[PDB]
Amino acid sequence: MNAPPAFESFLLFEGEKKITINKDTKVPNACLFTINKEDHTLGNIIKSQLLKDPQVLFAGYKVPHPLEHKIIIRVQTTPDYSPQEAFTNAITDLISELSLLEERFRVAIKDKQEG
Amino acid sequence: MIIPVRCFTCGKIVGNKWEAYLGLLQAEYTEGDALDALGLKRYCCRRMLLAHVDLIEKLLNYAPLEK
Amino acid sequence: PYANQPTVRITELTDENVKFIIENTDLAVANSIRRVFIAEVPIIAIDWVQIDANSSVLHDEFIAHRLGLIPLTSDDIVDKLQYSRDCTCEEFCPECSVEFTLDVRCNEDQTRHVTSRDLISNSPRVIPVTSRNEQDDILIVKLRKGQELRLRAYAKKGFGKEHAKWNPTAGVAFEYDPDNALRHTVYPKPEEWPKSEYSELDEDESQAPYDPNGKPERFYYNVESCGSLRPETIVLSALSGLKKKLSDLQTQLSHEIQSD
Amino acid sequence: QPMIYICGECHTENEIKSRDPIRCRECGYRIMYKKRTKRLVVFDAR
Amino acid sequence: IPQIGDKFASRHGQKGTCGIQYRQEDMPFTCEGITPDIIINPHAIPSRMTIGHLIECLQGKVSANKGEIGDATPFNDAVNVQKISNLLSDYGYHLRGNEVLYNGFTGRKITSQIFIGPTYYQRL
Ligand SMILES: [Zn+2]
Ligand SMILES: [Zn+2]
Ligand SMILES: [Zn+2]
Repeated sequence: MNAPPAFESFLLFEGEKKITINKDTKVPNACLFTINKEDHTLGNIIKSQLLKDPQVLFAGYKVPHPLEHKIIIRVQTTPDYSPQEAFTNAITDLISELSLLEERFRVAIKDKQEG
Repeated sequence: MIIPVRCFTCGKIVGNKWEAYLGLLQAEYTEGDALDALGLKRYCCRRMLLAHVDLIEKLLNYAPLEK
Repeated sequence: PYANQPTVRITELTDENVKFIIENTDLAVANSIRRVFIAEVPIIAIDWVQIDANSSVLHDEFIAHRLGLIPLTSDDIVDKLQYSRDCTCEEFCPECSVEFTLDVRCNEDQTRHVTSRDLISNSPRVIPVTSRNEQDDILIVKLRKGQELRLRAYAKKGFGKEHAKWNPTAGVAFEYDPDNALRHTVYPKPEEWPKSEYSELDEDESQAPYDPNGKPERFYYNVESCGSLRPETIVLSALSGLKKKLSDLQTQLSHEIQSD
Repeated sequence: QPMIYICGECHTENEIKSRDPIRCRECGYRIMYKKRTKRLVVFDAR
Repeated sequence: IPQIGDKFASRHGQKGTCGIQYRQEDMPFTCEGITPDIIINPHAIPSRMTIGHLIECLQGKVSANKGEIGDATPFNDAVNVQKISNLLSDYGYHLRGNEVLYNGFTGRKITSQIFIGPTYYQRL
């Protein structure tokens, strides 16, 4: 009667942007990234990778409503740095980490099956 | 009415274990040892096999609508 | 400011589960990997049923739901098939779906067990796991003499976010800091608690001395497979899926940055 | 057009037209059931 | 199919509607990846004093781990909480039915060890 289709958690609606960047006016060098059709899976890793950047002053995320299917990630960096650049580098670092983890898991599987 | 396919909690397949479970029980296994023989180690899957009531066997006592 | 250099150590690899350890990674990465095991590792499962005849004691939706939860071997085919969203065909085609047929009739006096062995596929690679060449076959329905079940299913590509039938795991044990050194738990009576299987403590010692400078490292995993994928295929596909989620996010990020 | 029904007691496929008392021709039983339609109903296995 | 707003009840007067449904990766999990089918609020216990709910949960954990059916007949001196706890401690569990759970969203351990186990629920 009121059950949303299960794909609405993963699929973007037509004309709906995957990610939107909005300047935070309260403090300088801060941005809000509203990412649609993602959840804690990417939010937590992006936040925790951003916390590894010493040029990042704030890194947090929230799912504003569990029934809704977006996350907001707030990133504040030092003045010489940018929150968009920080977010990009965090994603790049996560991708490199996962590539290395995948190659090493392939090697470990090969060793385990062989000996 | 019939053995579920998956465990509600983890999603382990239990549908193929009801008949084997009954065969082990008539083989004078205890329910715990029978559940151990089938590889149900989490108490959720043990719940699935141990609390199942095979009502379909009673629904098959009625003749169908068509011969 | 840069990536981790995680290492891996697989401590057990069977056809049923894979038990491994990831070290030198963040807890968020470990838990996102754990979540992707459950919710973003695609597999093949029946997601369309057409009942041509069902004289059994279970109504049509019961049979359909029950067929959807039968695991189908998805190892090499899931990467090749497309989502029906992405397929440029009609409702179905062999590029985005797999056809199953089931046609059973109880003529004999003993009860006929319609099992997953009766799910006949057009694709030899995508078959019910129990039907793969021990464990018995999953029971779809019991039929009495004169009862009959004839249906035509189509299996699709999906993951556990959409429905648990596309979840490839039969349990994902995840653990870290087996000895409570980070004190992320606070036992009122630490002596009362059993020791983890990964604990390295003498029996007199209940929990490790508190580590003020500690961070969660060394996450232990036991990924049990429902049957569709091999456990190591579940882990590899999870890592690839998480990496493609991040790559797509970065692509859209670049478009948003350059459009500003 | 035929509207063949099944007998509740003898399970016999028999045709009955409108304005006809509901009686099985094989055993006279008074309760009849319609047969499953031929239309194509689809189920998402969910 | 059960949904938000459907009423469920245990056998102890503990009724309530489904507030929300989380997927298995969003629910909290034990070290062996068991997620609860249902999560009920601890504040429903103290004023109500439905200790039978807790004893049934603990007995049910013992029953599921032992492969039996628990005897909850009302006035039975051969079955008390200490015996059930001693039985549960033999299956590698905290004797009082608590377990370390992990946050499904972040994977971090929950500081307070949660009371979890099989309980018979009813859909109304
Ligand atoms: Zn289970
Ligand atoms: Zn197609
Ligand atoms: Zn008749």
